[PDB]
Amino acid sequence: SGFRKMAFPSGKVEGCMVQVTCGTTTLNGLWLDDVVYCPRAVICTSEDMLNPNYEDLLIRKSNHNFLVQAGNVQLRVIGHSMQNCVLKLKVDTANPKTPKYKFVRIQPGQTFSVLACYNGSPSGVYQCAMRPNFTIKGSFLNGSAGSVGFNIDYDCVSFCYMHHMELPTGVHAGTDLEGNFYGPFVDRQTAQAAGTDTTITVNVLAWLYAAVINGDRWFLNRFTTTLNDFNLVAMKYNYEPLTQDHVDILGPLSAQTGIAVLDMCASLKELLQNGMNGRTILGSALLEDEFTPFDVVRQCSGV
Amino acid sequence: SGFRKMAFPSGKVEGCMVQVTCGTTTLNGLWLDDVVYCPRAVICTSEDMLNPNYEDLLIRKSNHNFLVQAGNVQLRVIGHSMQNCVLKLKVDTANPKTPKYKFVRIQPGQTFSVLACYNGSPSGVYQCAMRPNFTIKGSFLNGSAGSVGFNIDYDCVSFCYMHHMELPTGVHAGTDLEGNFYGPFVDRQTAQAAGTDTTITVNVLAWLYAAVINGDRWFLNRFTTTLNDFNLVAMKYNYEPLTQDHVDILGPLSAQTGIAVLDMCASLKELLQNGMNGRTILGSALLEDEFTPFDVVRQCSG
Amino acid sequence: TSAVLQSGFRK
Amino acid sequence: TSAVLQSGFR
Repeated sequence: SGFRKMAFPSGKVEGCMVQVTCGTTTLNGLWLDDVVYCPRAVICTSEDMLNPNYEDLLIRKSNHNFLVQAGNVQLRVIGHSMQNCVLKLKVDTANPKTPKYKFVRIQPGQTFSVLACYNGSPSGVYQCAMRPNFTIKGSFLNGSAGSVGFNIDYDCVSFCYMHHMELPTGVHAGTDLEGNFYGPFVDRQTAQAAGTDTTITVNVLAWLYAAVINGDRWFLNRFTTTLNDFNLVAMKYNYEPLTQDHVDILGPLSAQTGIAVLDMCASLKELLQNGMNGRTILGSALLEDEFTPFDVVRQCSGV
Repeated sequence: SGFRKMAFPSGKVEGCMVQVTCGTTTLNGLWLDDVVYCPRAVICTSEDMLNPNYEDLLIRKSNHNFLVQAGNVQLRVIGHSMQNCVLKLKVDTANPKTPKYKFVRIQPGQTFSVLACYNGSPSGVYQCAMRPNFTIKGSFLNGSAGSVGFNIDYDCVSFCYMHHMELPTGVHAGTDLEGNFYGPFVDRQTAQAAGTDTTITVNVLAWLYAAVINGDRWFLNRFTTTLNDFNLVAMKYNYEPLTQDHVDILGPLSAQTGIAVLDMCASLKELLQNGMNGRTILGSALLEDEFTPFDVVRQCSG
Repeated sequence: TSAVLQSGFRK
Repeated sequence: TSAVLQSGFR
C-alpha cells in the first residue's frame, strides 16, 4: 500500500554527469561514450545574456576554452559543435559507465525523473510532468542547467529533458537532448512567459484509480456519463479534453478495479462540481495530475 | 525556484541491494563490505508468521539455507547471526561498491530517502518522514522488506531505516540497521496498530519559510504570538508542541526571510483557525509537514 | 486486521 | 520579466 511521487533510481544517470566550464560560466553536462552534451548557454558571457548570437560565440571558442570535469578527472575536449540549443563536446575518453540509452522527445502530460545537479554533482532526484504549456514545475537554482530528465525501461535510459532556464512564474523550461526547446521558449534572458496551462485529465483519472487500488472509495458514485458530456464539464474547469485514446490507455486500470472509465469520469465530474468537502484522496486535498496511467501501474504493481 | 519533495540520488545505495531467499521466502538485503543485512522475517515460512520463535528458526538453518544474489552472481554465505530483528549474513565476497557509510537511528520528524526494491532490484526512490508515532507513509508491496531508507552527506551514506511490514492503516514500520524497531512494533503478523499521530510543527514552519523564499506571502500577517499561546493552539489542532530548540533550528530561515519565528507562528495559527480560503501554498491545499528545516535550506536559495 | 511482513514469494 | 538562464558562476 501507499502511493508516492516516485522517481526512477538515478544511479545510471549519476555516472554520466560532468561539470562544463567556459570562463566563469559553469553548468552540468551529460557524458555518453566520448561526447558531453550541455546547454549552449555555457558559452554565453555574463554581459551578453540578453541577445547572444551563439554561432558567433561558438566560432570564437576553441577546444581548450571548455573545461570538462568528471569529478576531479579532467576530460580533454577534442572537438565541439552546436546542435540547436545544445553543444556536443567530443572528449578523448569514452565514459566507461555509459548506460544503454536513447534520446526521446516526450509529449505533454508524460512524466519523467529529474536528477538535479550542481557543478557536475547530483544533488537530488524528483518526478516532473511536462505540462500542457511545455514547462515543468521543477526545483532548480543557478548552476542547475544541464541537469537531465529521464525514464528507465529495464536497463535502457531514455533521456527526454535537459534543463536550461527559469521563467518568471518560477516554472522551468528546457530542451530535448537534440537541443530543441519544449514550448515557444528561447535560451536568452529576454521577456518570456509560460502560456496558459491546463490540467492533464487522463492523469487525474489515473490517480483516482490509484486511490481506489489503495482503498480510497468515497468519491465513487453509481452514475456514469458520456464522453461528450464529460468533455463539456472538462472544458469548463480548464481540463484537457478526454479522447477515446485516453479511455483505451486507462483500460488496464478500469479492468483491475472493475470501474468503467466513464463511471470514473462521473466521479471526476462530481469532484470538479462540488470539491472534496474536507476529505482527501491519497493524502491530497487537490486533484493530482502528475501521474500517468503507466506511473500508477508501475507503482501499484511494483515493476 | 520551486520546491519539491526531493530524494537523495540513489546510486550509492543501488549498488548495495541484494536478494536474499530462504525456501520460498524472498526479500531484499543490504550488502556492505562482506556482510548482508536483511529482515529476519526471511527465515519464516507462511505458517510461522503469527508467533515465530526466531531463535529456534535460526538454529534449524545452516549457511546453505540462505541464497544471496547480487544480480545473477550468487554470493556464498560463510556465517550467519541475528541482531534484534535483522540477520547478518557473512559472505565470501566483500561488496566492491560499498560506499562510505554509517548506521544511524533517526528521531521522529526527520526525513530520509527510500529506495524501494523487489527481488534485489531497485524500482523507485522517494522521500519519507518518520512520523511522531514511528511509522512512515511509504509505498511498499509484498517483496519490499529489506528496502532501506538513507540520507547522504557529501559521499557518506547514513542508513537509518530497513523496511519490514505494513500496518492495517496502510502505513509502514521497520527497524534501524541494528534491527531495533522504530515504535512499539514487532515483526510478527499479529494485530498491531499505529498510535495516534500528530503533525510535525517545526516542519510546517520550515515549509512556510520555503514558501516565503519562493514568493508565497499571502499568509503573512503583522501579528506575533508568544510561544505559550502558540502551543495552546497547536494542542487544539493535534500539532506537536514547539520548543525553544525548534525555534533555534529555524534560526537561519528566519534570518534569511527576515520573518521572526514567532511571527511565522502567528501565520500558522491563523492558517489553523481559518484554513486557506481556497488559496494554496507551494502547490498544496494542505499544510505540509514532511520537510525539515535542513531540507528547506538544502533545496532553497540563500 | 494484522500486520503484514512484506517479504515476497519465489518459485 | 526576463527568463533566467540557470548556468552558474565559478
